[PDB]
Amino acid sequence: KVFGRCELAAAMKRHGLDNYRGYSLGNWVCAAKFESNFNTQATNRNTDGSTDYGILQINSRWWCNDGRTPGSRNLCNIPCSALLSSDITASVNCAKKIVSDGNGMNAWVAWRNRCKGTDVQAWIRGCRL
Ligand SMILES: [Cl-]
Ligand code: NA
Repeated sequence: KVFGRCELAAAMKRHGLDNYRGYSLGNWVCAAKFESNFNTQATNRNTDGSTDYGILQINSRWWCNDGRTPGSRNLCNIPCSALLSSDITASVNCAKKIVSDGNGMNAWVAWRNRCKGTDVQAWIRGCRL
């Protein structure tokens, strides 16, 4: 599913991400934009052999099981394919664990390089939330 910007903002708000660990909604929308282009089916292979899955590009090195990432963890206790659903519940719940790990949203390289320090409120401008 390719979400609209405001549609995804509404879903992320409903699932409790607005100001989760102090990150406003705009941070999450900005992150999804530059990770996945708001596409739940997005997958990308990392150099280390792991893969990133879904709207927030969650990595099989640590968070999910995709059956092909040796010596990795599954800290969200889910198959990576759950992260490609039209329903973002699994992505959001796993994201909450990630952002709680100690590094906050720096875990998402696209967030650190493209969203951090910017006017992220722009990502939810116009949206009925
Ligand atoms: Cl933090
Ligand atoms: Na894994």
